[PDB]
Amino acid sequence: LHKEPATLIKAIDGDTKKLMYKGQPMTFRLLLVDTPEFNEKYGPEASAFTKKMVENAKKIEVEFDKGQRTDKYGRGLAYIYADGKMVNEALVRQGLAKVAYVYKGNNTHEQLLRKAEAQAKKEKLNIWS
Ligand SMILES: Cc1cn([C@H]2C[C@H](OP(=O)(O)O)[C@@H](COP(=O)(O)O)O2)c(=O)[nH]c1=O
Ligand SMILES: [Ca+2]
Repeated sequence: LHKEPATLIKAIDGDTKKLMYKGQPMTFRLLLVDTPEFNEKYGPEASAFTKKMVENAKKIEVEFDKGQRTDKYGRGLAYIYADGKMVNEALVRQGLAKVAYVYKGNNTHEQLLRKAEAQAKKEKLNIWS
């Protein structure tokens, strides 16, 4: 896989944001995770964690996987990096997302993310508390 440039347009919630990619505005949905909706427990915390991570970053990058690049709602499906740290992994490691929506052939980082989830769970963090 490879990282490609993007810039933040606006934070939306724990697992979606609006980025400019190849010069076009798109909503991206993070691969292999599920944050709580804003109206659910830990939803505001997840939203704030993602927002801080992407707004504070000097460099946002998108990494598509091997399969589908857009979902049925037209959202980009990617791993999103902030100054080289993966947002997807960071949410999982903090107990603010569950590993989820693991579809065959867009699951390159599945094992990395499940390792993070195990650690968050051992620590009883947030969703696992
Ligand atoms: C993360 C992801 C979600 N989706 C679709 C599955 C779910 O369909 P349904 O809307 O029919 O439930 C939805 C969940 O996204 P959200 O968690 O953002 O709601 O997005 C994909 O198709 N591919 C993906 O990789
Ligand atoms: Ca969600």
